[PDB]
Amino acid sequence: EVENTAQKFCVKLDVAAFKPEELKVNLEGHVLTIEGHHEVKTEHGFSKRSFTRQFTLPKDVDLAHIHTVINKEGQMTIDAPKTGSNTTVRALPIHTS
Amino acid sequence: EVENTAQKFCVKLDVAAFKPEELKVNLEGHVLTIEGHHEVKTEHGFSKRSFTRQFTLPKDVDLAHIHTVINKEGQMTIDAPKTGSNTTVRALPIHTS
Amino acid sequence: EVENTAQKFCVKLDVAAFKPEELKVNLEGHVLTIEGHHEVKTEHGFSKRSFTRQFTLPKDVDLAHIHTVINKEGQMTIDAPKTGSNTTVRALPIHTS
Amino acid sequence: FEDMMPYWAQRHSMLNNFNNIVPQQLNEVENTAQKFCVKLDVAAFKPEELKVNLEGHVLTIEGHHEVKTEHGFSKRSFTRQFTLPKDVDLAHIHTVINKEGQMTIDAPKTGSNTTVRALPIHTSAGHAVTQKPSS
Amino acid sequence: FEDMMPYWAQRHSMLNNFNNIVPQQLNEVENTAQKFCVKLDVAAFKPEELKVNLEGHVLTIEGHHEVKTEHGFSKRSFTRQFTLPKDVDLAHIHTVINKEGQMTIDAPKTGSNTTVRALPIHTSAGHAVTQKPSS
Amino acid sequence: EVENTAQKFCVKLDVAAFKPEELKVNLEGHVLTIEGHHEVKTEHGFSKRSFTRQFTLPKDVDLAHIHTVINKEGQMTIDAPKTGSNTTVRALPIHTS
Amino acid sequence: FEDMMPYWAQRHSMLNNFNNIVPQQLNEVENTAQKFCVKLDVAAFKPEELKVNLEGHVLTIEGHHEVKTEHGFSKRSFTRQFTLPKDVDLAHIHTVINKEGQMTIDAPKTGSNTTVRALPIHTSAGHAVTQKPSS
Amino acid sequence: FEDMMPYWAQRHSMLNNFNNIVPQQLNEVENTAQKFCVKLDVAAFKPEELKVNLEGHVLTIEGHHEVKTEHGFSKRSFTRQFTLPKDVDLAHIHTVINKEGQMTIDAPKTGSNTTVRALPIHTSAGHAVTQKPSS
Amino acid sequence: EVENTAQKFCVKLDVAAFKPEELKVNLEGHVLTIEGHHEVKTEHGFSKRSFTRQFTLPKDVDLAHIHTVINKEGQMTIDAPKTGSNTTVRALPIHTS
Amino acid sequence: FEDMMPYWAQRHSMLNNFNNIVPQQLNEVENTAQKFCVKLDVAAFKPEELKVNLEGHVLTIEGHHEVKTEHGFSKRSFTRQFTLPKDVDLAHIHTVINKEGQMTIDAPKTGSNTTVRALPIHTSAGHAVTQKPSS
Amino acid sequence: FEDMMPYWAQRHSMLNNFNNIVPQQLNEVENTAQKFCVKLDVAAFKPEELKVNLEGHVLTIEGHHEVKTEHGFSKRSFTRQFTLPKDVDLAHIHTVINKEGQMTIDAPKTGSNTTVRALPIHTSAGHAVTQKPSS
Amino acid sequence: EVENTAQKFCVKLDVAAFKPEELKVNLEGHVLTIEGHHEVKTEHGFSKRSFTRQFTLPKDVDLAHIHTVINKEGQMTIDAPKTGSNTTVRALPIHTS
Amino acid sequence: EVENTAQKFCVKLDVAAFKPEELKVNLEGHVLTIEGHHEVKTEHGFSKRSFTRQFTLPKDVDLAHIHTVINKEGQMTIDAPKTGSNTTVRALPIHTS
Amino acid sequence: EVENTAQKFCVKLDVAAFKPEELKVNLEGHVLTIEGHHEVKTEHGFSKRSFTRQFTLPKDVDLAHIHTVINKEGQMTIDAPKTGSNTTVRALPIHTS
Amino acid sequence: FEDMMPYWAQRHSMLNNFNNIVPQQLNEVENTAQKFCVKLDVAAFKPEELKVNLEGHVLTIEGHHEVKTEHGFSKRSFTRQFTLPKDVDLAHIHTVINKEGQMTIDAPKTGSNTTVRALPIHTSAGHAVTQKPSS
Amino acid sequence: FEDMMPYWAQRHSMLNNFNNIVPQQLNEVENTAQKFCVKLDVAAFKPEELKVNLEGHVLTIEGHHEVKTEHGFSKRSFTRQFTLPKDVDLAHIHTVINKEGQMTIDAPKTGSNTTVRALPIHTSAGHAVTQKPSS
Amino acid sequence: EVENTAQKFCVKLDVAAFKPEELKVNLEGHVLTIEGHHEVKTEHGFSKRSFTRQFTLPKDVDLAHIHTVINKEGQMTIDAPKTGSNTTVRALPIHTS
Repeated sequence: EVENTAQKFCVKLDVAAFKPEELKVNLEGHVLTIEGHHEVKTEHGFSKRSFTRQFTLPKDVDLAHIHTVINKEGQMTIDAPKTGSNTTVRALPIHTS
Repeated sequence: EVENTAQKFCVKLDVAAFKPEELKVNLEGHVLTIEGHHEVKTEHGFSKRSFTRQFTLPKDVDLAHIHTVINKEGQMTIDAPKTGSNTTVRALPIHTS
Repeated sequence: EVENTAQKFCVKLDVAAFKPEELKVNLEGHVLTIEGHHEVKTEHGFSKRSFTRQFTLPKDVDLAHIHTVINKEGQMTIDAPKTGSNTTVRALPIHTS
Repeated sequence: FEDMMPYWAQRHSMLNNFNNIVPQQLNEVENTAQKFCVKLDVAAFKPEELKVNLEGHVLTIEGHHEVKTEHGFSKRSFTRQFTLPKDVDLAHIHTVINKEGQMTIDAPKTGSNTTVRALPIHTSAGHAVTQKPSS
Repeated sequence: FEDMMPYWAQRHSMLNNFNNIVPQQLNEVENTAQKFCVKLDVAAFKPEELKVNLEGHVLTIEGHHEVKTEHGFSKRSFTRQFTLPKDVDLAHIHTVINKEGQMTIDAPKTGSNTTVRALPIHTSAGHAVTQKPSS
Repeated sequence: EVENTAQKFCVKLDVAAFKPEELKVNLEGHVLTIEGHHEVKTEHGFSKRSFTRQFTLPKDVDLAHIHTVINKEGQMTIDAPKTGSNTTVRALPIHTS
Repeated sequence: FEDMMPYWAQRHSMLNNFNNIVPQQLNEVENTAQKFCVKLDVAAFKPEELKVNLEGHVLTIEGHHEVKTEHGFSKRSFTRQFTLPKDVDLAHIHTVINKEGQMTIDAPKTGSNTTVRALPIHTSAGHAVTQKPSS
Repeated sequence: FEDMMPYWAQRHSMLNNFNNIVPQQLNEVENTAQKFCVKLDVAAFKPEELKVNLEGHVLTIEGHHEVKTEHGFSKRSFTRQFTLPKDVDLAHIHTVINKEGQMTIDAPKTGSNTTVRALPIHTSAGHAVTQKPSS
Repeated sequence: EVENTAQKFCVKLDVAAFKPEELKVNLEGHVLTIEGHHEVKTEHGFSKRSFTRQFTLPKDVDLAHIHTVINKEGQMTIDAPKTGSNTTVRALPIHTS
Repeated sequence: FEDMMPYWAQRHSMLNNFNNIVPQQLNEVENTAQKFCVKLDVAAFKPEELKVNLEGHVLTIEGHHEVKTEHGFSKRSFTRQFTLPKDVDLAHIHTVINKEGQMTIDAPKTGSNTTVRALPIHTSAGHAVTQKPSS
Repeated sequence: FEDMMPYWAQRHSMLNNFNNIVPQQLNEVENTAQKFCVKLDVAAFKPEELKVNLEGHVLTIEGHHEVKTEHGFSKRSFTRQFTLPKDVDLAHIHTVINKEGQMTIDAPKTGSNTTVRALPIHTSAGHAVTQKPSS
Repeated sequence: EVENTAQKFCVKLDVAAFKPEELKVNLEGHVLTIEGHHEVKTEHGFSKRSFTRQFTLPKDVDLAHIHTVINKEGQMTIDAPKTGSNTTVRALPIHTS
Repeated sequence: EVENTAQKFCVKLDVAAFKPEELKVNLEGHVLTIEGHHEVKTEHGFSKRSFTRQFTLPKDVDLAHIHTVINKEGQMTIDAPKTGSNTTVRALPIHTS
Repeated sequence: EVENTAQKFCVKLDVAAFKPEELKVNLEGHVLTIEGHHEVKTEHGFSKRSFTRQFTLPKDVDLAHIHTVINKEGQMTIDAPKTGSNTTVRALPIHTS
Repeated sequence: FEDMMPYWAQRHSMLNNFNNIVPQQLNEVENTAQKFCVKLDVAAFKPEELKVNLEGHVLTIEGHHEVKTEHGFSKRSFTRQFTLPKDVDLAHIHTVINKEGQMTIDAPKTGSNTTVRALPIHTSAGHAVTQKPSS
Repeated sequence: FEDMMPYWAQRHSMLNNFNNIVPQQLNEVENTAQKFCVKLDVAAFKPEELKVNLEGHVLTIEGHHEVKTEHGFSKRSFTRQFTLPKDVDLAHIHTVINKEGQMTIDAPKTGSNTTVRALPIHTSAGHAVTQKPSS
Repeated sequence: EVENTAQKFCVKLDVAAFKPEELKVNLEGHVLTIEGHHEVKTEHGFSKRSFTRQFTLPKDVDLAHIHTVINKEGQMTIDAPKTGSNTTVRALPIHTS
């Protein structure tokens, strides 16, 4: 499950278990790869954690404008608007009687 | 369920529980978002209420002409005519024998 | 059920219960609205009657030529010929042997 | 006997006809020394669509109905009101709709009293079970 | 969630048990300045089986139930009565049974009045349609 | 549900809600009837409770030997052995190796 | 009786209506010498969607709900909080939701104590089996 | 993997075997400075059949089971009791039964406190919904 | 499951968890009842164990000859030969060519 | 609404009850300057079972009903008669049975005349088609 | 015998034929000292489509029929009228349509009187049940 | 529906509308007939009421012992015990612990 | 049923019951209407007969060339050739061996 | 359809159209035959009516006791009690409280 | 309309009733200057069961019917005869039975002649096809 | 024997063949002292399609047949006429069509008379039932 | 059934019963009509024979080239080649080894 509106392409993954500098995000044309590697010595030995998440973004997506952001909560979100639509927030004024 | 005639695009939501200045209406291209937030201290603590309503208006709709109006009854209605049709009220004269 | 021939668009509603000056007919593009309101004081209080009839005329109909007529019997009929056909009554002569 | 159906079944015929709204009836209000009758022809309305209220001696009957045609609609409303006389016993007022679809609001005057009220037991939202008379 | 059934469904278990008859409840009668509540556990009875009556200020709750076993039967009855205080508004008395099967007779005192009565519209014998509250 | 072994006929009913002296047990041939009546004045009026339980005992049952007993717990149990079998408790001695 | 369904069944009607969020209720908080009641109308929420927490004497009720329409959504949230009085026995606090969808948090004061706690036995994640009362 | 069934499924085998009653276990009671654990093998009992109670510091575990054979039956019971130390926080006591059928009553001592209680929301009679932990 | 041959009626129950003197075996005509009760004080309180096993022996069984025996292994076995057959062990001599 | 059936459907209940025979009714005969009403409760009889006759000014209502039980039967009869006043217009007399099963014989006096008679068109034996009123 | 159908069944054949409208018949009006007969061939009309009225001594027979073809229609009407002689007993006038579809309005003169009227019992709108003759 | 136990044959009919002296009960072997006739002059003429109820009692019933009784409530009940069973009411004494 | 060949559009109705001068034939574009009205005083009052037959001719039909003819037999026939085909009768000569 | 209770055998036929002296009833063992013949000269000739009704009475019926009676209404009824049951009318006395 | 069946369908009811044999009818023989009508009610007989013969001026109508009950039968017969007047045209005599089951023998007198005879074409044994009138 | 069908079954073969119209037959008219026979081969026509008429001594046989092919039709007609001699008894003339499809009009001369006429009983429009001869 | 090859349109009808000069063949565009009328006085009166055969030839057929020929055998055949194909008989020479 990924956010694939006609407007934009958004992907939310939790990566809280991994530290920001341990993560790698790569792009090979329309192929998005998110990798993670952990390595801490335990009391009696060591512990390792690894993951690789891969997405194939549709041809509609404008690849030049990709932003990858990890918030305070630890979760990483990747968003990229499709070619054609203008990513502009517009507040509508509220009128009464 | 939303009013989606070839003539116009109309949406009626009840927001009577929320005060007008607490509501926020935003537009991000063809994406319409209506948010609400309440926050009143109870006798023994506090009470919160929240909602987020999102619509995706079809490409037929003319986005420049969007009006958001909350009446005396408390219900908010959002209407926007589609590109092509002229929003004009025309009273027809009634003839007898 | 409405008369929708390729020739014309006709609508017959009975409105005998309502007086002619109490009725309102409006046009908003291809949307036809017929409203009625009655208000007479009864012996012990008052009586009210209300109705709203709405039609969506197809794009074939020529909106400039709409006629609304209430006859002696009390029934209202709304007719409008479609764009393309000539509304002309033509009596054909009857020949014998 | 094919036409064994609810009284409002034939209201789909009347999409364009607007005389079906509660018409004035023969002897609508009957005011005797015994009771205070109000008879209305609500045959165009489901019981679910009607509202009967009592604010003091003011009795209000209300009704609303909406149909959807292919591309349009057909709305129908009414609001009948009656101010009941001071001598009417407000406690024993009783509304009924027979299978023909004629509403009749029966409220007896203070003198001729039944003494007992058959209290309707409300079940779920908008539903109640009344005592059925037995021989 | 399998047990989405009427509250009286499990009364077939109780053929021999006779404690299911309306037991005395915690805070059965609640008498405030606002209202006069009566709460009963009628969970052993169908709403169709109960009778609620009001003769003056005397309120009576009645109930009867009969089952048929192979060769015998199991009858169960009750008759609860309450004399309502003079300050209670007899007109606005209102009985309800929730989905748990707890009857609650609510009758507000004369002071704190709602002013309007939602009159139940009686349909067929022993049935009525009430106004459902809307937002 | 009643205990109907070839050995005996037993019936257990809870009557804890009723006091012992309020209960009546009658026999009319093979027909057993258990009645109960309660009558206590409430604070605001009175409360009544009533029940009638009827059983039809099969022809196997020896009607002369019927015992009705209500224990400390409040539950009443009616037992009657069938004609043919001897109601005798016999403890079997336990042997080891 | 067709409407024998969960209380949240009719929440699909309310996609646009936002009054269904727990409204303020008549006699919401009941503070007697016996207990400390809190009654809320959570009828717009599945029990699975609600959270009830207790940090010291601070009691928090929380709820979240998301629907998906064809191309949009409809989110609804609340966060009710109550600070319980010092004399309330925190151990015996007990939350219930009846079939109508009314949550009621019952916590008795230290004096009037039941002495025994019916400990809920947790089965699988987010499920528990409680002792059902028997006669 | 065929044997994906409840832990009590194989109790029909044990009609004649009466060792299945909660046996004494390895390290049954674990009393650390952190918590007070009690672990029992209740694998012969449905969660519906067990009762866990707390009267003061006295904790009682109870269980009952009845089967019907063609012409006879097979009853099985137990009553385990534990008096919890004074330093145990009675409020946070928490009972669980894993899919193997091992009950474990966890009650932490006053010092090491979690501060928040995840209050179980009781739904219908004998059922409750707990907060499921999320990452 | 019980051993019900035309020859005899045998029942094997494990009672190893219970001590021999704690068990009770009773006979009420054709009804066999086996009860057990344990009661030992734990370190922190007490532990109880209880069971009741009931059998209905068919009318073929000769009730006078019932033997209840608990072996070294702890399991109790109840056997009783039916009326008609002689419970006699007879060793058959083995002949060769 | 399950009980959408003919009024005589529940007469199978009354095999032993013999009060269902047309009882005397409240305001049975109504004699105004306008009309001469006769109202009877024929709910125990099919319309096919009733006979209405007029010999001069003498009006006779008759009814007969037979059921077959396993080995016996249950007969029920009545014969009501009314002599109409001289001033009643015998031509316009009109009998109806509503869906509740209440017969009402309406015959207006000579003065207040409708002038037109809606003649019933007889189809097959014992059947006729009347003019249905239209708006 | 395949053609066991209503008399109007074959009217679908006659979309273009317009002689089927009640034609003048052999001995249409029969005026004897006994009765006053009127016989019409209404075979092109359902009984539901016909109207028979009586205003004083003026008798009117009316009929209307509409069919829908693919894109057009076929309307058919008539209006027959007869002024009955002064000596005809207006009370006993009786209209029938046999299975062939021939209407016959029978009204006997004052002298030769039957004395009793078999009053048609009206059931639902536009339906009535008449007394069937028995031997 | 009639009460047809192996013990007795009972029939309850409501006859409250009829006065006791207006009713007739006849027996023709195993055939029971209950007739009723009312005849009161109305204000404008007269009113009549009639009924005939017939039962066929099974051969088990002892016809000599038939009793017909109309109570205060107006309802008539006909009971007759079958040949074989003794119609004797026997109160069972209630014992406690 | 109407004669609708690619060649022509023909309609035969019997109108023998009506006199020629009583009939009216009208054309409103592609809509053909045939009306009839009779009115003769009977011996005892009067008799009326009425009919209205309506056809919608397809767009292929050439409306300028419509002929309505009532023969000696009384039946009226309306024919009109479609635009494209030449309405010409051509006798073919018959040759032998 | 004939009345065939275990008590009696009854047959009701309408013979009102025939005069009593024109009818013939015969018995040939268990076979019952009812014949009728009418013969009256009409104004222009004559009219005849004939019927023959035959019944086969079961072997239970006591043939010696057969009675054929035609009442004032014209209908003939044939009744005969079966061998075993006593045809005796017995009025039961009605008791009150 | 359920009773769309042959006129003789209900003769199975009349096994014991013997009035159904052609009864004398109102105006049975009609002797005008135009024709000589004979009308009979043969509703108890199939057309296949009737015989109509003409020996000189002597006209004979005959009929026979046999049913089989379980162990018995029910025979029914008639023999009606009429001597036609000398002035009746014997060639044009014509017998018909309408759907009600009323036979009518129509034979016009010599003066008023139709001139043409519609000769019935005999098909198979006991069957013929007549000219159906057309407009 | 597969060809057990009506004689006109094979007329669909003859769409283009027009010799099937009643051909002149061997000994078509047979005029003896006994009778006056006319034999025709009408095998191309259903009995329903033929007409036999008699105007005085002039006998006319007529026939018409229409088929519809995909886009065309095939009409076929005939009109045979015979003037019967003065000595032929016009009353006893009798037309038959055997299963081969050969019509034969038999009319005996005045001398050799049968004396009795078996009158055909007309049932429904265009149908009649004749007396079948029996041994 | 008619011969409708892509090559030609042929129709064979037997008309042997009719004489050649009695037949009429007409063409109204693509509609072919073949009529026949016979009229000979019989010995006792007269005999008539009539037929009308109608065909609708497809638009492929070349109407200018229609030939109607009645042979010695009496049968009439109508043939007309379609527009496009050349009606030419061509004998192919036969070669051997």
